[PDB]
Amino acid sequence: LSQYSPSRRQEVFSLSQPGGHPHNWTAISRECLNLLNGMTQKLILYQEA
Amino acid sequence: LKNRSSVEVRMEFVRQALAYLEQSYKNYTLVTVFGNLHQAQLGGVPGTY
Amino acid sequence: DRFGVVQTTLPAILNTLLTLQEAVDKYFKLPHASSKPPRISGSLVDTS
Amino acid sequence: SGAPPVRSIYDDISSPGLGSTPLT
Amino acid sequence: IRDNAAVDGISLHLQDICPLLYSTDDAICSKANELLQRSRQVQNKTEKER
Amino acid sequence: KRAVYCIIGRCDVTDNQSEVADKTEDYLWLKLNQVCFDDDGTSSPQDRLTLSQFQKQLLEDYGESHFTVNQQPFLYFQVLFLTAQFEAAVAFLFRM
Amino acid sequence: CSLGLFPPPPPRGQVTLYEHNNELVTGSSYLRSEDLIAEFAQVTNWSSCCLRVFAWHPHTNKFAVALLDDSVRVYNASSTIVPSLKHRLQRNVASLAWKPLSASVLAVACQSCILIWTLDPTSLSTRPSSGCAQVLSHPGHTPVTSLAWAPSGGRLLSASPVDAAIRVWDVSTETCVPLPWFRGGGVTNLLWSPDGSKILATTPSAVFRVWEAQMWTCERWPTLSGRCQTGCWSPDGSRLLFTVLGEPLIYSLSFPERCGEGKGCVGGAKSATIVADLSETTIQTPDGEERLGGEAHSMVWDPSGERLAVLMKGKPRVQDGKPVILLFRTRNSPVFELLPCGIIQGEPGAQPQLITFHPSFNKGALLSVGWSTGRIAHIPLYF
Repeated sequence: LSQYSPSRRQEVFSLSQPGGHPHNWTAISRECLNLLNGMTQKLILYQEA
Repeated sequence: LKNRSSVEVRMEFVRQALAYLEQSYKNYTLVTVFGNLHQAQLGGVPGTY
Repeated sequence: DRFGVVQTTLPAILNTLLTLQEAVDKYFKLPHASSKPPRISGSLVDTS
Repeated sequence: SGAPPVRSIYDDISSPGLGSTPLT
Repeated sequence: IRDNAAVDGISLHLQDICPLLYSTDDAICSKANELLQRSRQVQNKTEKER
Repeated sequence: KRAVYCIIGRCDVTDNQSEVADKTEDYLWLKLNQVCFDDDGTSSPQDRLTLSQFQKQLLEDYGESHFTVNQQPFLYFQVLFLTAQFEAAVAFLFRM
Repeated sequence: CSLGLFPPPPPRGQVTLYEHNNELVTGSSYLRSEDLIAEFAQVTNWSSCCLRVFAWHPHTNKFAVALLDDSVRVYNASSTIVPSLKHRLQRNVASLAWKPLSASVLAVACQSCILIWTLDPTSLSTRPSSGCAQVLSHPGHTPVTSLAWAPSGGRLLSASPVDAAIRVWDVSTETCVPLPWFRGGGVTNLLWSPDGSKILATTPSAVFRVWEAQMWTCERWPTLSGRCQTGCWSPDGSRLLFTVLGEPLIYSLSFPERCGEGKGCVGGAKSATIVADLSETTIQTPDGEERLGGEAHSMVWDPSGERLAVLMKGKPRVQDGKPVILLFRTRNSPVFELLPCGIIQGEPGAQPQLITFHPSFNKGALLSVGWSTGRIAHIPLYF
């Protein structure tokens, strides 16, 4: 979706009414960052080991 | 006396005094906005603007 | 992004990508961490 | 006119009240 | 008052459109009420008493 | 629109911008951005605040009886220390 | 547009130096596998030219040059040191392609393999080791004629006129994915659109095939008289220009955007349009009649979409059959236009062997021309 559909990127950047918060982006980014930091720690613990 | 008379060190004292006074006003503007959030309408975007 | 929403997260994104690139380029200096495994082309089972 | 004011920025925060015993 | 614009600008516009009339004490009562209904949501004690 | 120009162009040291600057930190911040250290003789002296002029202006041309020292002592210490008058700021803070 | 709307070629002995104010300013100077490469190479005389391929790096002032000795050389504006790439499998080089989103990776098409060279961008040694050269090959995909990286840097394509399947390569997992179709010929050239959503594939036959980079679907174009010889995408990927061997015609084919869900179909308009004619005209010059017209052997568009360069080849009745560079000014919105700009000309006795634009030139455009003298020129177009 991030390469091949602009409308589905606009679904990710949208602010959720009523409270104006970017819940779609702040969910997707947060879990991608959880996985990337999980791999950073998985590499550190193997270099220590 | 030569360090306190330096142009460079007297620029540094004023560069730090301005940084202190600017972060002081940043603390005061943060407290003013976080007390009055219903007027302030801060939303969900971080940054001094 | 008509709302700047992604820009608010850009510093944290660049930090996690650069600290991950550090972890990968600390790791790839280890013995055997640079050698490619020998492959058979056209197997029905994959080795990706 | 050219002379300074004599006040801090925190004067808007230090308004009169109980100062003490912070509950809830 | 609900959607949280400041009433002061519309209270003044209601006076230019009047050559001289009553349209003043309702606007003062409206500002007195705006501040009172905002005081109910305000959590800084200093600000609420202000 | 005055104050932002008085800062960026170091001009009208004779104006305090007091329709924006109500307070001693904003007076310090305004005048500290207006400071020069540099003997550029293309500058007219009526725009020309040096740190040395501002140091004297607080310590001698306004003084402890302008800043109400017994009621706001830390504000006069803040005025002297943010103008790097550290020796006078210690001599003051050691009297109380 | 037509050749009867161009300004005259510059007087016999002048060279075109640059474009400025829309005018071209001049001055006094600045088969076997091998015959099958010569049939489908981008160079107008690949079998006798000193220079077999040129390629810019997609972001930096670095370029790669394949030579008649099957060296590839690399040049950089910030290095007097020029690396000399020569592997034991490096023979009859047909194409070069730099990887986008990388400082340091070059693909090379050879008679027996693809070579992926890794080049240390700070430490450009005069002759890098044969370990810095990853070898890719598949039985039957030989010779390789053309190479095309995806704009996103994660995929490489390769063409061979012998092989009825485009080979997609992941250079990092070292996988090979043939895209087999059901007859027609093998593959001659390959061109991605800049969005990375579409791919043109040409054949030895009077048929081309456009492909989709999402669902890997195929859309067929069979009402041609001759082979599709060359083509170029617009910077938005919404238009494809192409030319047909035996026809003096520049065609255009449009692709509207996917304002709709639920199907992989490549999505072109039901036909092409004709936008420029290259028929056998006269133009009057101070040096007499000059005669112009022929077949478009190469076409290259600028990154900005405002300049199209066309390498025409004359027929053996028109300027002895010499190749000529036409410059068009382009517009892509609201209408597609080809306006003339002029005729690009070199050293007296040189012939244009190759053309290409620079991908990151912050002053209008910059046209690289490879000449039969073995010289490279770089002609800026200021706009």
